[PDB]
Amino acid sequence: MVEADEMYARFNARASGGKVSTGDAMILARQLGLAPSYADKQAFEEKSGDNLDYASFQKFVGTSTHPEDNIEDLVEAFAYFDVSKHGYLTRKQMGNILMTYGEPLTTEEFNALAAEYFTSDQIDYRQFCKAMLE
Amino acid sequence: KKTPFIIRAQAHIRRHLVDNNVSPATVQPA
Repeated sequence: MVEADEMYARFNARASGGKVSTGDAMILARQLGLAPSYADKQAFEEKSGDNLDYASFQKFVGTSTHPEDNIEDLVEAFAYFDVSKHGYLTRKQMGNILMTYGEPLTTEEFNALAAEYFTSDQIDYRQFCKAMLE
Repeated sequence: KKTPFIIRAQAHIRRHLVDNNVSPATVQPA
């Protein structure tokens, strides 16, 4: 689990009337070091609504831990699109994957991502996935 | 069967962009 007093501090600072929206719960979870998906958000909303007291926030953070995350599963997801098995993907290829499939990045998100974490037209997706899991 | 892991990659991307104020509240999945 995340760091409990940080979880409490961030919730209390974001809360209004002792509650935070699931939208804010998503942000705080990320700040706490987790990677909730939008599917996690929708799943939780259908289960517990979109306005969380601290107990329900703790539970949401719980469902967002994804201990099953593994570098090999991520690396091989990108490898699938490495048609010619180069061991890298171009900016185009990375962009097309990340903005078309799954829970697609917005151009805002992708442009920020590319600025910091991309380095060329030969993105080593193994090392990129390592960085993302860090 | 790769899509669930693309989503995990995208979730971890968003985790690292949290201070960038760029991520939407909702995303239309594909």
